[PDB]
Amino acid sequence: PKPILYYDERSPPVRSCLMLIKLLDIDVELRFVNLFKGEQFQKDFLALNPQHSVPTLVHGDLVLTDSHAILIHLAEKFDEGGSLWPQEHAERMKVLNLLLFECSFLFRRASDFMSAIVRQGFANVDVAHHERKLTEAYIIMERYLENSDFMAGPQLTLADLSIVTTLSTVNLMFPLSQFPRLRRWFTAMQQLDAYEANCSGLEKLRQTMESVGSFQFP
Amino acid sequence: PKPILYYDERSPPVRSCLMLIKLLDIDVELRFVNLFKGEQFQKDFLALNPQHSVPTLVHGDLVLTDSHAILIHLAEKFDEGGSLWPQEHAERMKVLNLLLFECSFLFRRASDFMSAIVRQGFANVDVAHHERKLTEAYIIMERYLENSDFMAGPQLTLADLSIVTTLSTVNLMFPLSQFPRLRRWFTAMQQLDAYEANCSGLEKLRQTMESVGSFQFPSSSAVVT
Repeated sequence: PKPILYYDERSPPVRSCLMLIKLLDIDVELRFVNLFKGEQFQKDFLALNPQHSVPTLVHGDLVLTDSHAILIHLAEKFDEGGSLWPQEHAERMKVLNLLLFECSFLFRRASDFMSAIVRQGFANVDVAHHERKLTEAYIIMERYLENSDFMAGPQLTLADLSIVTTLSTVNLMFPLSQFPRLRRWFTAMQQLDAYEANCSGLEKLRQTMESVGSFQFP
Repeated sequence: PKPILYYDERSPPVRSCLMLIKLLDIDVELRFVNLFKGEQFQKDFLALNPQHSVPTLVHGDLVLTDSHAILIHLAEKFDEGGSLWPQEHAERMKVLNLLLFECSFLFRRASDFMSAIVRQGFANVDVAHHERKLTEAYIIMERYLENSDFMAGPQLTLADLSIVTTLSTVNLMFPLSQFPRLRRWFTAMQQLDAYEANCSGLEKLRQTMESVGSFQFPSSSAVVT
């Protein structure tokens, strides 16, 4: 059976998988789960994924509930011998390391910020606090780009697909003008054919956040 | 060359790597970084790992800055063909899925809770809020263990090593009375010879948190075997 992707394109990790699917021409069945209507708490989805999160991939009997596992799985199954998920161990571990940075550092802080807006309202969020936390992530990625054109080396990898969607989401609020390597990389990422898979969900998140948060991004 | 592990044993992710090293009898050079004294912000360590986090592994030219990558790299180099990081693709993806659960959900919430204690003092923390968010992680792990004997399947894997350390950390505060599968699984993990590598740093984290947070964990919560 072809893979089934439960998704809401406002989620940046969803968009990372949509970019990989477009990049590799994967035939996938999309199933929309509206996160802002709480559809991730519907009994059948909770039974499928008790973490009530998207993306969720069902591929045969395999149920994956984290975008980084989905990216790796789809690359191994549909891009064997490719460069997005390098076959050499040291290069593959460097891509793994940056995928985990995205999960544990960049996305955690992006989620902390966006969730604060939803819960407290934009007017009541400590914006300076989150600006510092996310600017630190900008600084780290700027250092990661010192020796290489991409996040994990000289070529595009799953690490770039995972990072770019969250960064574009944080970039809604905090510009990249003070980070030259990072701004050039982000501009280069926007030139990919596959980057088109990010545009629609980013704009939907922009307008959903502005309405729910009762504000407007700069 | 031999792997270098920058560590603070109070970190649950550090203890996860310490358990794998003991389970596999890997010779590693331990280099201590005191998280509570702020040695992770020293110039030399920041240059090596700008995320200023432990565990950090240096193995030859490879520098890993996340425990889950470290567990996978060590399993592939010292448990080739083993069952901790299984060779069959579907089983391996299941282990990876649970490692990312630990990173994105259990550890995220456990760190939110401990961080608040350190920053505000226990008496100013909204403990009920964190009790809810961590009980939800308990429920999810209980669900995983209803369908399988270990976290990712019928055998011990890297997912159990990653999860048990943060679980033991959360369980300093929140009891497991209502979670029989989690209790049975935790009890089994504590019988493992490798679990000795978790014991010491758990206790030191208990002592440090009580001091910095100006409180005491309820002694009745922690599961002891």
